[PDB]
This record gives sequence, structure tokens and C-alpha cells, in this order.
Amino acid sequence: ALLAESLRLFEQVAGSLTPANLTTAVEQYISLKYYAGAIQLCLTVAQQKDRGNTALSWVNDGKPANDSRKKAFDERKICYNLIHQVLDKLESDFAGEPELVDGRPTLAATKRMEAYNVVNDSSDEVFHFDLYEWYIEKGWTDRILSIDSPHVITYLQRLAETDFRHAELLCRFYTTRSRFFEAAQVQTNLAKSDLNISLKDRIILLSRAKG
Amino acid sequence: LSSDILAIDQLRELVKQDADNARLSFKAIDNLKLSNADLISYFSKTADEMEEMMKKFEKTITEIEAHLTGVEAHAMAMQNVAVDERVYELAAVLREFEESILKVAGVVGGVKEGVTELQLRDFM
Amino acid sequence: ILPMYKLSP
Amino acid sequence: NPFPGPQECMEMMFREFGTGFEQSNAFIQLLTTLLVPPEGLNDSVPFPEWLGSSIRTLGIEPYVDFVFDVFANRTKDISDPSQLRILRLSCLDFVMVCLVTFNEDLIVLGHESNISIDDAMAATNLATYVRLHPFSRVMEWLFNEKVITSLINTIHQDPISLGSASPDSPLVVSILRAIQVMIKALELQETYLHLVRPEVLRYQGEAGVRRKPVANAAYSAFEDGILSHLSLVVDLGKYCNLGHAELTLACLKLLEKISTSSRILSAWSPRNKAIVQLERNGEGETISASLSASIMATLDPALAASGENYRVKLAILDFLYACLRATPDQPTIAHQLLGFHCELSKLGIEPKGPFDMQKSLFHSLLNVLITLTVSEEEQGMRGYLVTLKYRVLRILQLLWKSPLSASLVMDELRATNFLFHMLLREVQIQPQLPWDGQLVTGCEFLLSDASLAYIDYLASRAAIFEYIGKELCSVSQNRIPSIKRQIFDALNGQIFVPLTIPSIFDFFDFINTDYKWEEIPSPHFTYLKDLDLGPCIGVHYDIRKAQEILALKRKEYEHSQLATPEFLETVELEEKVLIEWLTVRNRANLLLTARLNLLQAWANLLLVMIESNDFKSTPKMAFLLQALQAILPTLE
Amino acid sequence: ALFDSLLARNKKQAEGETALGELPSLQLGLADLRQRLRKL
Amino acid sequence: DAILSRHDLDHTVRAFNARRRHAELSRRCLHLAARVQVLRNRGYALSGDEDELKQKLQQIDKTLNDPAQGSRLEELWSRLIVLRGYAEDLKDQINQAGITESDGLGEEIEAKAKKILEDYDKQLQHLKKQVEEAKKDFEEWEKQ
Amino acid sequence: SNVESQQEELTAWLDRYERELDELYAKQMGERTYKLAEKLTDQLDEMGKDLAKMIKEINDMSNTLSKGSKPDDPLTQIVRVLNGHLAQLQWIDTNAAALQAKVAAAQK
Repeated sequence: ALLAESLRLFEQVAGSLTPANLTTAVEQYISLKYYAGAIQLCLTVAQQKDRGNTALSWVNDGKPANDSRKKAFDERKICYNLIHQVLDKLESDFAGEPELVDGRPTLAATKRMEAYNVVNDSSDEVFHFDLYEWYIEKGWTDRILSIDSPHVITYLQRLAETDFRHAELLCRFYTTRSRFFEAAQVQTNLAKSDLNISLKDRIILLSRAKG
Repeated sequence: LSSDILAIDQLRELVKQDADNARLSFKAIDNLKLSNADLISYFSKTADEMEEMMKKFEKTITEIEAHLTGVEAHAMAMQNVAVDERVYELAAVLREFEESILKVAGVVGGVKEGVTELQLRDFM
Repeated sequence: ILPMYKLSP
Repeated sequence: NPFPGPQECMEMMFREFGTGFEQSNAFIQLLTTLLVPPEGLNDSVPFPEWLGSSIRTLGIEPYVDFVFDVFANRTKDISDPSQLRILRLSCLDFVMVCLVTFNEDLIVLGHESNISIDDAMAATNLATYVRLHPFSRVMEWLFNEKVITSLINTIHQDPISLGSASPDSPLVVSILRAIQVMIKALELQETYLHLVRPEVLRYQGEAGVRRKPVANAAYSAFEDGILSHLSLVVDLGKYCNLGHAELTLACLKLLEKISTSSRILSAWSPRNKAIVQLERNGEGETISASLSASIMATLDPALAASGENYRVKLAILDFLYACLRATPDQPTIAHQLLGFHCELSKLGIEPKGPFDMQKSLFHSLLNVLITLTVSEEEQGMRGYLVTLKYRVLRILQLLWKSPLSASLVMDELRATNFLFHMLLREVQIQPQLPWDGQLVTGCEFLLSDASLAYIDYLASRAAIFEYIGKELCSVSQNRIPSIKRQIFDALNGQIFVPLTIPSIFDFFDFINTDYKWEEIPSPHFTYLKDLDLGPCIGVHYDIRKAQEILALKRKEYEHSQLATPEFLETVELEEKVLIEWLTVRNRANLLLTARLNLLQAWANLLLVMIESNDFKSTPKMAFLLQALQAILPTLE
Repeated sequence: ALFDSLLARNKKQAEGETALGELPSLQLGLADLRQRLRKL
Repeated sequence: DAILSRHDLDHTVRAFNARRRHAELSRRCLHLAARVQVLRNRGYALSGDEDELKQKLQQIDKTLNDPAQGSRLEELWSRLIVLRGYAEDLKDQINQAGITESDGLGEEIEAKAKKILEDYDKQLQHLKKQVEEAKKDFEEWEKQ
Repeated sequence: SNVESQQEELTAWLDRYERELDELYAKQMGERTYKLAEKLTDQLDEMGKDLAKMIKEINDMSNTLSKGSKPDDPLTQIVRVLNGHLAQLQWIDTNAAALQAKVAAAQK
């Protein structure tokens, strides 16, 4: 009742919380294992700093440098970096612990699912992109694949166009889901590309595409 | 005469709105000698009406362009060339109009039946 | 009626 | 300060220079000459941007305003007709020099990408250009009733004067200039009403400008002010019997544009007014007779593309095509010109009329078509003959498909043995016969203009096959073997009047994969390889969509400052190769769709022939085996 | 006198006037008209 | 004949005349209806919905008062006069085929075409009225 | 005659109002925007008129060019009437299509 009412109070002044306070809030939420909630505050503070969604119109146009919309992305990221901060202590506290006693899930495993539902269901896709970019930097490959959101497909598709090693995942994404044609469709269209890819790799691509 | 009917019908509703618009103006003065928020709709209405008349002008203009561009070609062929052959055209036109009418008729019938459907579904 | 339309080469 | 405020002294001087004709014409000519830029007849409007900035004046507008006021009001004080004609010609030349100096594509691209993509720096330049250029004022004046009234009064003259006048007479030149101004106005009215009026209104609302309106709000378009004149079309049609190539082409283009509009035909046919206006004193009959006499005039083999007669013929054909394609269900002036009795939602033929005696425009077209030979020796398979016959066949197809003018046309065609003449005029195609002295296997063939003639010939063959199939189906359903015997004989390769002709299997020579129209040699393209044709693309790849992209890429590379001078020629030659690549792809797509249509028409004809055939099968077994042998490689 | 009235009506049609909208429409015919019909 | 004489002359003129008189009186009506909104409403307190009115007015006025839009007509007129002169010249040149034209046109198929036209007109009128009814009968259902 | 006398009462009265108008002026003696609105509304009428003139002239040139030795002929007649029919047929088609579209709304 205290943490749920604190969350109500924070979301009201979301369009006006200072990064120093928002941090102190998330720091305390983690001490009280209130993972999923703290993530929801940072996501809410993001939207209320930029209601018109300029960080979308900024990234959608693709890296307009020297711009006033840098504020939107930078302020939104202060919250996003805190979401990343929560998700780290989430695994740390429940490190290597199993998601069940026989029959019953742990409450540790519950706070895990509660946390990753806030993340995967959000409608802020600029947050999803910054989240997928950060998952790679941590080597959490199999995490990106499991996500069923359609914001991951746009990220991987837009990155496959100029990065061979990202088009690799999009092909892995489709093949774990058994959309085999869609993978060969990319592997072939990638071997025919204008990208800097060795011939012996293009032999692998076409050999996987043929399969 | 039947064509003359629609003429008066137009002239009827025209003087009637001009009767009211000329009446709405005097009642304002008769009120003064011894509605300002009302004429606003009227002026904005005239505006809204004319706003499309301008679009009509644009349309007709564009058509005129598109037409004279054809006139050029017709003359451009007529200069280049310089009875029985055109008689075939008339037939070719009429036999095609038959088809076009027969095409439209289907649309009309479809609509009418489509309306009677709803009419039926109403009291059914 | 057909003075020249005849197929008389 | 001519030695009293300036706004008053200027108008006093203008009015003083308005009395008479000599000084007025001289001032008009001086202004017209001054409006010409020093580089000759695109930016840097030919006048200083600070013209009249000191005094509170709108710049160069007063001049055009006074010129229009004069031309509209003081045209009645000129008794000498020659002086009035010269003044009208000078005014028309001034208007043309003012209009031709207006940028259309520039303003379009500006309003499209300048503020939305480009920065806001150049926006001020385009704004100043649109605000200072007198095109807006000319367009505003064009919507006045005085101007159009003076124009239609100048164009409305007796025929005896034009007949006895000389080709260099000022009246003909003035009429030509007026028609050209009308064409330009009809073309630019949309661009004006779209990208001039709102900007000018916003500028007048923001800043302080005192201008007097001279346009009629009721006239939403230029057609509203001219739809009230019925004698205009009559005069334009009567002026076709003068022989002047330029004037005839201008009148034909004007009539085509008029028939192409929508408001004019909606006002005329909401009974009708044009059909009764052209049937007052037999104007349609004389117009049709003049058109027939004109199209019958031979052409100059040497001046193929320069023969004014061929140009007039093509203009008339384009006019007829545009008039028949627009609103085919409802009759139009084309049906009346062909020799049909245009009735309300009905047509018909009159006894002893021009179309009944086989002497009309349609019969003249049939004659000039059946008496046309394309097979030449010095060059062989000419191009302009192919274009002429293609236009004629398109007009015939438009007349046939229209059910309102289909039965009578088919009757008149089958009553003269048109299919027989067409078959006799057919010619076989082979990879040896060159097109205009150029061979087909040559790589330049796809880049040359022979592709247009080839597509036209394919479409002509397809239309002929479709007509033959339709006539065969009609004769079969009519259960009359009187004509079936002749049809089969023509298909068997014999004619009983015996004259022999190539069978249908002989014309099956257009399916050839040796040319490899699908395969294309792809150059290396070491650079610009990533530039795709996404925004280019009805298969029609626009060249500007890729031109802008490659220009932006070249600019970025130059800004990178890495061997920009040396590698520029590489990008230039890559662009020169990409443009021809796009043109070749477009031509290949056109040829492929033409071949597809021709094959579909041939298959439909063969199906209609096989199905409706009561003749024995043992004699036709030879043709069956021949068709099987011919299709075997096609299927393989 | 029917067709005559059809002409007369279609004649008065394409000739003005000041009716706040209905301007005279240009007449086509034959060639352009067939295509204009087919484009229906 | 009496009915036609009445219509073709006595009534047409009064119809047209009455229509023009309406237009004129509409202008006068708006002029008065305009001055009413001037003299009485000259209390300086004229605002509120006025902004929207002058906004629309400014928009349409700006759209009209454009160089290009105004220029297009002027260009068109000359562009027409070109074809005028060209056509008149080419016409005077081919002003010989008169008998071919008059006799070529005068025929018999014309009579039949007229008939077919009348038939088309009847069919068209019927269709038009049928659609009209289909509309009028539907706007009823639109309420229920 | 009713429509013709309605343009007599509603004219004499329009003239009658001018007295109360001059009276209002007399009262006030002891705007430009509307005057701009009227001219703005009025200016396009001239454009319509001029456009009509243009269209008429175009018709004249086309008709005279196509045929000019018998303007009283039955060809231009068929042309015109047939154009009328085309236009009317177009109207029918379009409006019918509109009504057809209107039915899809009831198909909820």
C-alpha cells in the first residue's frame, strides 16, 4: 500500500521529476524488490517529458545530429538507463535461482515475470530500440530472439540493411520461430547485396538459404 | 415543359432564401430603429460556398488546358493531312453508348435493390 | 454504291 | 517627379501617354523589350528587385495594370481597324512575354521540398520571386469579363477578310497570339490557383499592401467566363478552311482542350446547345467536307516530319481521339463530324446524307487507310506511316467499343469488305527487314525510336486480329454461310474475285527469344551500386527520383574531400549509363506487354476460329498439325 | 420536334450564364468523346 | 404550337430575366446584410467568431491573389488565340471542300441516329429518375 | 408571376430599408474588411463570366474549324445532343455509384 501509493504520487508529477529524485526513487524501489514498478515509473516519466514523441520523429528520420530533439532522447534515456539499472540488480538478486519449486513458482520468479511484462508490453518503441541495443552490448543474444513484440522486427530489419552481423540475428530470429522462407529470403537478398561481405561468407549465406 | 419545371423549381427556392436573407437584414435594422451573431453563419456560409466554386474554377481550367492540348493535336494532324470514313464512327459511338447505358443500368438496379433490401430489413 | 471499294486489283 | 505627389504624377503621365495609338503602341513595345532579360529567352527575373522601393509602390505592377486597363477600355476610340489590330497584337505579345518568363517546375519543386526538406534560406528567394513577378497580376486580370469579351470580339471576324487577307496579315498573327495566350492560361490556371493565390493572400494579410481586385469571384475557373460564348467553336471550325498550318494547329489544340474539360460539357449537356449551334446553317457539313479534303491531301516524302499536312492530320486525329475517349457513353461533336445524327441518348443516319452516300469523314479515313502502303524499299517499314495507321486504328477501336456507335459501324464495315483490304495491306515481319534503315538486333535499337513503331505495329496486328475474330463470331452466330466461305478462303490463303495471301500461321513470327528482351547485360557499377530504383516506380521508373539521389550522393562525396576531382568522371559516366539502363528497361517492359497483348489477341482469335467452324476437320488437320508444330517450340 | 428540343436544350445549356455555378460546358464529339465514354 | 410559342419565347425570357434579377437582388441583399454588420456593430467590440471569418476570407483571398493562378488564365487566352489564328489559317487554306462536306454529311443514317438518340434520351431520363428516387427513398432510411 | 411579384415586394422593401439605413447614417454621423469581403466574393463572378466567354470561344473555334460551310447542319446537332447524353449518363453513373457507396454504411 505504501509503494503502490508512492507510485501513484510519482506518476502524477512525471512530466516534472528531476533526474536526481527519479534516481533516488528507483534506488529505493530496488532495495524493496519493487522491480516491475520502478520500471513503470521511468517509462512513464519518459512519455511525459516528450508527449509529442519527438525522440521517435528524431530516430525515425535517423540520427539528425545538431538538433534540439537531442533533449528529448537524452532525457528519455536517463530514465531508460535506470530501467537497465533495475534489470541488472533483478538478475543479481535472483542469480541462477530456479523459477520453481516443484509445482509452485518462486516469488523471485514472479517478480521476474512482473518486471519483463512491463518491458515487453510497453508502447514506447524508442525505449525498445534503446533496450535492444543494450541487450546486445551485454551479449544477451537469446533474449532478443524470444521477444515477440513487433518493435524488435523493425529494429533488426533496419539494422540488417547496413550491418551484416545484425542481419544474422534477424535470420536467426525467423529460424527459431520456423519462418524458414523468411530467413532464406534475407540470406539470399543479403548475398546479392552491395555490402562488404566476403565471397566465402556469401557461399555460406546461399548454402543456408538453399536449406 | 418538363424541362421548364426544374427551371421554376430552382427559381422558387432561390427567391425564398433571398427573401429570408433580405428579411433577416431588415429585422436587424427594425430592431435598431426602436441578430449580429446570426449573419456570421451567413457570411461564413457564402465563404464556404465560394471556397468550392474556386475549386470548380480550377477544375474547369485544368480541363480547358487538357482540352486545348488536344485541340493542338487535332489541328496538328489536320495540318499534316493537308465523309464515308466518319460514318463508321457514329455507329461505333452509338453501339458503344448502348453498352455504356446497359452498364450503368446494372449499377442503378443494384443500388435500387440494395436500398429495398434495407427498406425490407427495416420492417422485417 | 461501291465505286472504289471493290476488290478488283 | 516629372515637374503634386508621385502616385498622382505617374498616373497623369500614363493617361497622357494613352491618348492615341502611335505613342501607346510605342510604349507597349518599349515595355515588352525592357521585360526581356539580357541573356535572351531560369532565375533572376528581368528587373531590379528594388524597383520602386523608395516610394510606396507595388513595383512593376502599375505598368501591367495600366496596359490591361487600356486594352480593356480604350479599344473603342480606334477607328482605323489596322491600328486596333496592331494594338491588340502588341498587347498579346506583351502578355506572352510576361507569361513565358514564369517558372513552373521551379515553383513546384520549391513548394514541394524547399520548406519540407531543404532549409529556410532559399525560401525567401522564391517568395520574393513569386511576389514581384507580374504573372499573378496577369492571371488575376485573365478572370475579368472585359478581357475575354475583347478576345472573343477580336477572334469573331468575317470570313471574307481572312480569305482575302495575306498570310502575314496582322489579324491572323493577333488571332494566333490570342489562342496561344488562352492555351497558356488554361495550362497555368491550376498552378496559379494552387501556389500563387494563397501565398499572395497570406503576404497581403501579414504585411501592408493596398491592391484593387480586378477578378470575379464567381468565375472559379477560366472556363466559367468562356462557356457563355457559343459562336467560338463555330468560328474555330470555320477557320480550318484557310490553309494556315499554325492557325489550324492552334485551333485544333484549343478545340481538343475544350472537349477535354468537364465543366464545359456539364453546362452544355446537363438537352444540349452545341449540337444545335453547329446545325444552324450546315456548319458541321462544311467542316466535315473541309476535314475530308484536308486529310486526302498527299504529303511530301522528303519532308516527312516537317510536312504541315501531316501535322494537321495528326492534330485532327489527336482531337478526335481525345473527344471520343472522353465521355464515350454520351455522344459528342465527334459523332456529328463523322456524319451521324446526334440525338438525345441515341444516334441514327439520315437518308441521302453525307454518311449514307459513303462520303464523310469516317469513309475518308477508311479510304486513306486502305490506300496506304508502308512496305518501302529504300528504307522499309517507315515510322510516321505506322504512327498514322496506329492512330487510325485507335480511333476505330474507340468507335467500336462504344455500344452506342457499334452496330452501325460494324454494318458499314462488313458492307465494304474492310477486313479484306486490311489483310491485303498486311506485311510479313522478319529479322532481316530493317526499321528505318536500322536493324533490330542492333543494341541501339532499344535506345532508338524504332521501339515506338514496333509497339504500334504490334498493337495494329492485335486490333486487326480482334476485329477479324469479332466479325467471324458475328457471321457464325448469324448462321449465314455466304460470308463464311470467303472468310475461310482468306484464312486458307486464297481469294476468289485467284489472289493468294499469307495464312495466319505466317504472321506467327513475333515470338522470338533470340533477342533476349528479358536478359540485360549488367555493367560492373563499382560505384552507385547501392542506389536502387525504390522511389522511381504501371511499370514506370522515373529518372528524376534517381537523379536527385545520385546528385545528393555526389554532393556528399565532394564534401567528404577525398579525391573529388578525379573520381567525378566515374560518377558522370555511371549516371550516363544508368539513364540509358532505365530507358532500356522501360522499352523492354513496353515491348513485353505489347507482345503479351498480341499473343492474347491471337489466342482469342484462334479459339474463336476453332470453336465456330462447321467445315470438315480432315482437311484442316494440316493446319492443326502446323499450329501444333509452331506452338511446340513456344511451349518448350 | 423532340430531337429539336434536345438540341435547343443542349444549345441553351452550353451558353452561359450568371447562375452562380453552372457555366457553359465545352462540347467534344466523336474521337475524344468515345475515349471519354470508355473512361467512364 | 400555342404551348411551344408560349414556352420558347414568353417563359424562357422571364425565367432568365428573373434569374438575373435574383442574382442582382442577392448582391444587394448581401450588401445591405453587410452594412448592417458595419454601422450598428461599429462599437469597436467586434471580435470572437470574426477571426475565423477573416481567417477563411484571408485564406481564399490569398489563394485567389496569386501571380501564377492569375497568370494561368492570361497565358491560356493567348494560348487559345494561337490556335485561333492557326486554325483560322489552316481553315481558310482548306476552305474548298464545301460540296463534299454538305453533301457528304446530308445522308439518311442521320435520321436513324436521331431516332436512336431520342431512345437513348428516354432510357437515360428513366435511369436518372430511377436513381433520383433511389436517393430520395434512401435518405428516408437514413433517418430510421 | 408569383416568382415575378416576389421580385417586386422584396425589391420595394429592399429600397425601403435604405431610408432606415440613411437614418442610421444620420444617427451615426452625429467595415473595410466587409467591403473587401463583398468585392472578394464579387470578383470571382467576373472570372466565371470570362471563363464562360473563353469556353464559348473555344466551342466556336472547334465547331467552325471542324465544319464551316453549313452551321445549320445535323452533324453538330448529333454531336451536341450526344454530348448532352454523355454528360447526363456520367451524372447517373457517378450519383448511382455514390448511392451504392452509401449502402455499404448500412452493411454494419
